[PDB]
Amino acid sequence: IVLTQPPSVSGAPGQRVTISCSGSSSNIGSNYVSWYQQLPGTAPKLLIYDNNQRPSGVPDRFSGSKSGTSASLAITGLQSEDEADYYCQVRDNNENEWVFGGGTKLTVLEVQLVESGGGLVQPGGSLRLSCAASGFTFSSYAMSWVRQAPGKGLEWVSAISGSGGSTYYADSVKGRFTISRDNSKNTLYLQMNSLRAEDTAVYYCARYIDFGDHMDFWGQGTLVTVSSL
Amino acid sequence: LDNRRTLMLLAQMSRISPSSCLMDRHDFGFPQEEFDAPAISVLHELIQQIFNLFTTKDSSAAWDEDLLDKFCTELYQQLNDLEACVMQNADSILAVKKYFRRITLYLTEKKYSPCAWEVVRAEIMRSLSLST
Repeated sequence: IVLTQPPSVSGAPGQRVTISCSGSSSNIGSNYVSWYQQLPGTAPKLLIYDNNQRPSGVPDRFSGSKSGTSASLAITGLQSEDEADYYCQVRDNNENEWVFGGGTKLTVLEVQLVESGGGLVQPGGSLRLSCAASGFTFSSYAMSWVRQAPGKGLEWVSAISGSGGSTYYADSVKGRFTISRDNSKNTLYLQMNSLRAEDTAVYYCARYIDFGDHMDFWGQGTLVTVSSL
Repeated sequence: LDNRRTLMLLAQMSRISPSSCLMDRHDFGFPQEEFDAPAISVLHELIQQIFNLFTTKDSSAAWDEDLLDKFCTELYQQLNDLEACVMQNADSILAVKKYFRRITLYLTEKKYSPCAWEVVRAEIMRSLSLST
C-alpha cells in the first residue's frame, strides 16, 4: 500500500536539504509525482507537479526529481518560513487509488472551495459533506476528498470524475462512503455512513488538474469527529 | 523550434475531457535532460517522431480530419525548415526514439482508447513545451 518518506528532517537557514519519497513502480515507477506543502493550520498547497514542474508562485529553491522508483524534493537557501510538513503524492496503478507519503516534518533551525457539513457523531452514525465551488467551470474538473486525522498525515479518501460517471475509493472507506456531484449547483458531496472513530479528521475537498495526477487547490477543511461521547 | 502553433492545434484536438480519464495518465520518461544548446539533430528527431506518430491510420481514426491536417502540415513545414539547417550524440537521438516507443507500446496496451489518446496528446504538448 505504502510510499515512504523520512518522518522528519531539519536544516539551518541557507542550508540545502532533501526529502525522499520511496515507492513501488506500480506508482512512482509508472506515474508523475506531485509534492504538497502544509504550514501549521493551513490547507496543503501544491508545490511541485509532474515530477519537476513548479506552480506559478513557488520560489525556485524548490525542485523535484524522479529516479526510477523514488522521488526527491530539494530545497536550497533554506528559510524559517519553509517550516512545514511536506507530502509526496502519486496514483498507484495496482489499486486504482491515489496515495500520499507519511509526510516529512521540516524543522528549521479567484477559485474557491468551501466544505461544510462537518460535526460530531456516535460510532455507526452518518454525515453528508458538501463542498461549494466557485471561480471556475466545475464540470471540467475532477474532485477529491482528503482527510487528515488528529496528529497524522494526509490520506486520500475518494475521487470523482468531471462527469460523475467514475468514482474511486480508498479501501478504508469502500462501500461506506459515497462521493457525489451536482454540476448544476457546483457542489461536491460525500455521504459517510457506518462512521468509525478512525474516520475522525479534517476533510478537505480538492480540485484535480486534468488527468488527476495532482490537485492545485484545496478548501480549508471541515472537522469531523466520531466519539462514543 | 516554435511550437506555439502545434501546441494550439493539439489543445484543440481534444475530444474527451482528461477529467474523465483519471486512471490513464502515464509518465513516459521524457528525456528532458537532452534539451537543456539543444542540438538541432534532436529537435528534428522530436518533430520527426511526433510526425510518424500522428500520421498513422490509428491516429486518423482518433482525431478530427480538419484539425489533424493543419496539425500535420505544420509539423511538415517545421520538419522541412529543420532539415535545411541539419547540414553537418546518437545517444540523445536514441533516447528520443525509445521514448516514442514507450508511447506506442502504451497505445497498443490500451487498445488505442480515447482516454489513452488524450493522455498522449497532452503528453506531446508537455514534451513540445519542454523542448524549447
